[PDB]
Amino acid sequence: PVYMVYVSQDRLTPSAKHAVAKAITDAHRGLTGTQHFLAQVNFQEQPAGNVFLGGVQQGGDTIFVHGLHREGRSADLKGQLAQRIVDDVSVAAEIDRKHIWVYFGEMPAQQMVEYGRF
Amino acid sequence: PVYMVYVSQDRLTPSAKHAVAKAITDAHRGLTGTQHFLAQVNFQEQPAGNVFLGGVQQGGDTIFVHGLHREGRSADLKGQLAQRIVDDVSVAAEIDRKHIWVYFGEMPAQQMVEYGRF
Amino acid sequence: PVYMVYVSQDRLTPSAKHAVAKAITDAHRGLTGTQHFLAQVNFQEQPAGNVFLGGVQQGGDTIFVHGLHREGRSADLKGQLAQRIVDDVSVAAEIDRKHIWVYFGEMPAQQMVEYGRF
Repeated sequence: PVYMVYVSQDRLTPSAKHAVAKAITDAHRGLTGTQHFLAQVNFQEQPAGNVFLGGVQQGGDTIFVHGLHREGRSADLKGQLAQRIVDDVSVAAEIDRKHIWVYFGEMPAQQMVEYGRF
Repeated sequence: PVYMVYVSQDRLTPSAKHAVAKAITDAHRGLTGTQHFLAQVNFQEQPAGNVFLGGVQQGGDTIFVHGLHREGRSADLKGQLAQRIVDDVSVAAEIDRKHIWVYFGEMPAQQMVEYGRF
Repeated sequence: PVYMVYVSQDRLTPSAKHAVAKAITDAHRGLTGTQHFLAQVNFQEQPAGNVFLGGVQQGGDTIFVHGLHREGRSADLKGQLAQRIVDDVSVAAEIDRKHIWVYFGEMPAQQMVEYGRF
């Protein structure tokens, strides 16, 4: 998979970035088998105030996780995975769960090339 | 929904960022009912010159709006929504309509978690 | 199409950015016909160390190309396109092929508005 992680600049220390990457990676690994290859977590930082909810400028604690997945997993499994991401990122990023949005996009596995794939 | 908004650094003043977020949010709200919960607009700024069209470096006025939506809306409705976004962002960002690209991606609602959802 | 290109800050010189944009644009053009309109390549730079693979912080050479496409192309064609992108970006960005990830997302053409489309 690739997890694009949208966070405000400097909210995550180097240690926290590692912790959040671990939380997401371990979540994915925990809910998949040996078919799993490698999870990428790609942090995308922007200055605080670049997020608006209902038109209202936010203070910088929001995290949006956009997970790019292969097709085929059940709704129940994806639900468990999103839940685990919310729970574990909440701890790693030191934020209330309400600050976390998680969206999954699915693609045919054939058009997902990793580290020189298929 | 989540609207990722790709703009060049400093093109939008704080007031313009609010205006563009309002334009997008109001567009979505105007074409949905009470099932609508909350629209996120997430600005992603990069230095001018990071956009290439047909291999040609652009001057910084381009805006790409990547809207992440639930599945199920009609082609006609999505068309109206994209059109309204182009029209209203053109005004808010003080740019010619030609500078605006709008793409919508759709996901099963179940794998869209907002502010601690489903 | 829109190609979002996630790279580490300063890895690509202005000339290299042009070269990578050319590589991606020419790849798309080479595998499409006159129905093709215009390819956008949109560079998204972040400080080196914002990419984690299997929880391990990377040194900054990774490039993730997220291609946003219309629906309808064959698996074989998409495979050729991803392969060409990997090969040609490897040269343009002066990196080993292993550093390149390429994912394609597909949308109904009707909800892809370019430069004031449909």
